[PDB]
Amino acid sequence: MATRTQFENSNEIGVFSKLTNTYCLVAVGGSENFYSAFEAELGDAIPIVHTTIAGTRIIGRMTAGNRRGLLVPTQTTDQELQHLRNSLPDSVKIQRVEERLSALGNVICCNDYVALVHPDIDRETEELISDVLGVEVFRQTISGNILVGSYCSLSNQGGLVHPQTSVQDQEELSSLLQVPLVAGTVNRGSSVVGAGMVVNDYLAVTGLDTTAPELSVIESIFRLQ
Amino acid sequence: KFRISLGLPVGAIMNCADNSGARNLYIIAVKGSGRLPAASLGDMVMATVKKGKPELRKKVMPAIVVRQAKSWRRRDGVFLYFEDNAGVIANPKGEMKGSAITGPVGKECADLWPRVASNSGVVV
Amino acid sequence: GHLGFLPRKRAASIRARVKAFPKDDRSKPVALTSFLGYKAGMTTIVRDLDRPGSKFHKREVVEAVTVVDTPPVVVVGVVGYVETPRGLRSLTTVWAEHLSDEVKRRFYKNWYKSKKKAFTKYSAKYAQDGAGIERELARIKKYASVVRVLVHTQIRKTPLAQKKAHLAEIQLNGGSISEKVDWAREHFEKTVAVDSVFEQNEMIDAIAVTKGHGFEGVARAGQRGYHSRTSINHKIYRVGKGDDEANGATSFDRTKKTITPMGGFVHYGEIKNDFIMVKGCIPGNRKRIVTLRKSLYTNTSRKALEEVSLKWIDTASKFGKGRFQTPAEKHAFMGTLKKDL
Amino acid sequence: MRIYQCHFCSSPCYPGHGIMFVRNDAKEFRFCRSKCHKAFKQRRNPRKLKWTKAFRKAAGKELAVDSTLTFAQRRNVPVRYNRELVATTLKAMARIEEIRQKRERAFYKNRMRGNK
Amino acid sequence: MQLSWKDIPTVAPANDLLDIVLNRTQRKTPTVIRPGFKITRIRAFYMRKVKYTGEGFVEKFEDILKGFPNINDVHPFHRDLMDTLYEKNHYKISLAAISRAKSLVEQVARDYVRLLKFGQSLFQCKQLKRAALGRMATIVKKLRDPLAYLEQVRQHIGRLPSIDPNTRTLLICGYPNVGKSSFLRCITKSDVDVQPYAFTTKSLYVGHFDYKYLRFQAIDTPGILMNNIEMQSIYAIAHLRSCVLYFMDLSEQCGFTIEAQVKLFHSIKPLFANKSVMVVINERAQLLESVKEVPGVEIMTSSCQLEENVMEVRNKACEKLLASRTPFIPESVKNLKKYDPEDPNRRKLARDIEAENGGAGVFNVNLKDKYLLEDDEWKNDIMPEILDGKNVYDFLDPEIAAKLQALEEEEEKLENEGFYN
RNA sequence: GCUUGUG
RNA sequence: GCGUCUAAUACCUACUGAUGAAUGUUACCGCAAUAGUAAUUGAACUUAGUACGAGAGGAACAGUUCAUUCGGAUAAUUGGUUUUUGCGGCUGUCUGAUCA
RNA sequence: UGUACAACGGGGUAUUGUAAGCAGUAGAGUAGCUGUGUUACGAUCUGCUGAGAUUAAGCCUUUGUUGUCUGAUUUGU
Repeated sequence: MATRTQFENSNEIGVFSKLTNTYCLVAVGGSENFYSAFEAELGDAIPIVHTTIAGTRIIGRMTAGNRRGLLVPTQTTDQELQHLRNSLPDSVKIQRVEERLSALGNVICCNDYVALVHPDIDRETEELISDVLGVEVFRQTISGNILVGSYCSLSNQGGLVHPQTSVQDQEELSSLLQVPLVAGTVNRGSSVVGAGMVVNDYLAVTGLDTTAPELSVIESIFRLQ
Repeated sequence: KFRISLGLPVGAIMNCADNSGARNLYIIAVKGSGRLPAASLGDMVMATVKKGKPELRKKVMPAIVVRQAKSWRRRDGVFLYFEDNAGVIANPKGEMKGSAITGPVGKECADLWPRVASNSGVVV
Repeated sequence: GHLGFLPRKRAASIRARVKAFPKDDRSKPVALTSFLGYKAGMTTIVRDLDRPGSKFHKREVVEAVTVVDTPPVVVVGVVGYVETPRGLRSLTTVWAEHLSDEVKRRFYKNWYKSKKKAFTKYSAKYAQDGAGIERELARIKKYASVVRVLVHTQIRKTPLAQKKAHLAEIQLNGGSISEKVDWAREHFEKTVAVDSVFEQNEMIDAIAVTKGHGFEGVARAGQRGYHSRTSINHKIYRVGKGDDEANGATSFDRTKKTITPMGGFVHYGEIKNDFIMVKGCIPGNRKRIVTLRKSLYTNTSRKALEEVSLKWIDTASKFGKGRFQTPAEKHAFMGTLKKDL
Repeated sequence: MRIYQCHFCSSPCYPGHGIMFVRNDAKEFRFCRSKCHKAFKQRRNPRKLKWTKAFRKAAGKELAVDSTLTFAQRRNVPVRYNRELVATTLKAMARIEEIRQKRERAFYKNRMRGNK
Repeated sequence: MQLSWKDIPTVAPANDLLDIVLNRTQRKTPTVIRPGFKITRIRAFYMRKVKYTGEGFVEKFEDILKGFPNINDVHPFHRDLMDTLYEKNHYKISLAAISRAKSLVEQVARDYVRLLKFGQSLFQCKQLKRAALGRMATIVKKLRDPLAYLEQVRQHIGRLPSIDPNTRTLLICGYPNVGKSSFLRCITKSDVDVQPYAFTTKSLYVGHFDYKYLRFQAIDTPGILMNNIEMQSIYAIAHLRSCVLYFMDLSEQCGFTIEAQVKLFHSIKPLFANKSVMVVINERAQLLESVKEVPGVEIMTSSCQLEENVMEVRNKACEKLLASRTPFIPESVKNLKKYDPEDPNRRKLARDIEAENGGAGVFNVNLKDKYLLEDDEWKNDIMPEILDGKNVYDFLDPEIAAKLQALEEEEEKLENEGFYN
């Protein structure tokens, strides 16, 4: 399932697209080949929608969510929200979140059952995430970095944590999420795995620069095969 | 790269918007662009840290401007500006050296620099 | 400065005649090669930008456009041209015998003092048994290779303190010149609507005299402005109509507000007749006559083939820092005032 | 496209009009014609300026609170497109405009009673 | 780059360099002068011309020296490879000659600049300029042979394989073209002939392959019998941090007996026996088994007629070198067949649809009909989003039917009483 | 009816 | 032809401008011998991680999308700009006091 | 000598910002008559009052008031 792709000769796959177990989102860039790359590995099994946040191509890092629902920042226009709702099945919830910051994707790292957010995030934001997404919220940081969303990546089969994450932190995260976790790099030594790649319970997408050892590590940690 | 209102003068000092340990950047180069040269939001510029740890002093390194503070016409019509000039330091390949970026980050700059957007916590 | 546009002397007249006409073919139906209009201020436009490969594909783009009044134009005569080694030569001209008072005034510098004998004798001559006109038409058809139709703008329908109409020659872009003169026969004294020549998304070029300034100081003093200039690749966004409402409305805004800004245009009146909206600006100030033409060439580029998607048109008061779009909205937001009661 | 009430004057902010300010606190401040933006730059309190909507609402010159104000809330959760819903919303807005005008006229009449 | 030297600029032949320099100085420098010109003006003109010619010659010599690497300081393995391909002393002699010529040109130019300042007549200055130019030309021409030698060595160095002795690698060696050529032709993309004659290969052919996602490189020894080729093969076997895979033949291939191969192996054994040797063989076999007595060599019988087995040998060599709550997967995913890039029945991806319509260029894709709805007939909608200056999104919500009725009831509850008076 | 590249 | 850290940094005549007698008068329209002439460089998705290449690295055209420079234009939005000396406030301040 | 035009006025749109004056329970502070204890002076504040003013000398409209419409010279195949 592991596939190598690049959006307009760009290695940051996790920035131009957002993918989950129930839906996939990609930018509206002129190069449609990026959409075909996801279609080949997914087809019509799950909806693939062209969308943007405030017209930006960084929708991947501008939004966070899980299978239950998707969240968008305040910068998202009402037109974009209605387009997403029309193009997204009603089974998946949509809820706008208001905060001083805008980078929800970098601020919230979450999977289908647990969520990790900025310790100083909005008080009501944690409740909104717990309700809409139906996942636990933990005010914690990994690898001593505030931007857990981009640095780390989480799923149900596994999670590729920051390569610099300590052994004790990895063990604690695995015991909390009840899933295996291993520290490693992607995109030819890129420490920000979340921005460089996206992963779900049945598919993994990485940049073309991703070396074979990185692909093998991603396959092993997520137990694709 | 759509045109934006310039105005940053050569030699301008801007606040460092990353936790890499630096606090200001001395812009001395407008590399990446073709008369009085000037920088703009999202432009990669080589600069030297004036105030900060001695390690980063006296050595030129690439930097990306995240705030301009000068009124510019966004392609969506709405006029907007920042409170003060700010920038971030990164390698020529766009890999952010600073672990995290602080303060507002230009939407136009973040869009053209996916790596900066990933390390940018406050878009717009 | 650009040596190409030198010398920088003033334009010969307020109206800039068309230097060249678009290529001609003998297969397509007869149509007017150019149209006359008047510059009417400027306004902002916002719409979605459907453009493949663009960074702002399927995004919203805000840009400025100019508004040019284009009241229905009426034909008054036709001029035939024969080919000669010294260029085209005008062999004869014809008139419809029902020239309006405005065109008659164009032939006089002091209308009130004049006895108003503009076409009395010509009118009497036309009233014969067709011999004096049929012969001229046959002679024009037999020899003329290209036929130009004389038309003028209905100045009386424009909010301008000028009864003097503008008379300019308009060429025909095709029609097997026999059918050109046949069409001219069917259009004498008739009016041609803007929508019957131009259309939305069509690429046109404009020729007019830009704003003048007077004496100005190549490191030498001279005249600045007030020169004929041709601007090409001007896209027509909206084609206005003077016989229906919703002139400024769109499928998105769908409001019943007219394109005329609140309080009227600055230094200009109100647009009620047919008008044309084109992106960018035309080299001409307000209350200035301008002419439109189809770029003289076939524009197959995307900028031409792309279809506009007008979303909303700004109609706030250009007079000062206007904010309210319609009087009803201003009243609702501001509420009743001492002026009302 | 979006329209927002000016942070200072509360007047509508049509596209391509006014200016926006992004302070270090990272929130969007929409402004109307320059006058009020410059007034904001002076830290003037809109609740005390006689000529601004904020003071009038606070001072009770115009109806401070009304049922019609709750119908103009910007919905957060998106709603699936429905042409019938669109038409009904258009009709409701058309009726609400007249209702708001009548209520504002009544409030103005009840405020000018002191002239007797 | 220490592993490659293709960046070296092409050397200019004897006549080519002088002519190029003379043309360059003639074109750039001024050309028109008169006897009536001031003495200082003529001085400056001739001095500038001579100095520009000298700087051009110096730049050419410096570029030539910089491009060509110093054999001694490159690498012991590369140094020995060059010493096998050429003569180290001769190469150093050529480099020293180039450096001496450059220094002499610099000295002559400086002296003539210091000397031309005392000329009187225009012809005297012209003669001094000719003196400097002729001295430079003679110095350049004196290097006619070393220039050609540098050109020839440059033409060959740029095509040499760029191997890395430090990384793990395997070496294949044996008698000339015993079959190892086929082994290389099947273990890597490198294409080498296997013609029966002895020296089918005359260079260290190199190929790369990946084992366990670990990069590996293999080098094909041309052959071993002294000769330059044999010395190069010996140096490659010794200096390189790589195992050596000896090749033998149980059959009559190459027309050489097993005894000769055994004798050659014993003769060369001392300097590679400790490098984890392996022997590949393509009633005398009893004597051949004597090699097994060596602690560091192992033998496995095989043949080139079954070259499909090269994978096992490669794996053995690589191993020897190295040793030295349930998830939420929709049922649709687990039912749809995996996409086949070449199946005629494969679903048409959006890429094909875009290409047919015109691609990402002249044609723009449309999102209509892509978004789900209760009914697909009314998919064509404009979504006005604005009405009478009020955003529709501020009023677009369900249940508005009851809200409007309640508002109308409230309005009726006040119109009857005339509260609006 | 001067001038330009090879002591 | 165009530029020269970037792709690269080898006392009277002429002049631009503006009047003006003329031929039957005035006015409208049109042709053009003639003098000048302009656009400019780069990147960006394609085609590509394809051809090429053991590898390292990595083509090009058709098409499309952007920016620098130079020229002709516009105030539709923003800034500048105010003898509109327009408004409101304030400093010294007079018409006896308060407005003005 | 009629959709003719000029000067005012009205209306539309805009700039500034709540006016001269009136009345008050809101009232610094002083006096009287010892507890809004009471009443005069009276800084300010409240309602009239998004009120007042400006509005083309290069804004728009005009139905309202009102005035004007004839002074010399030149030009011919």
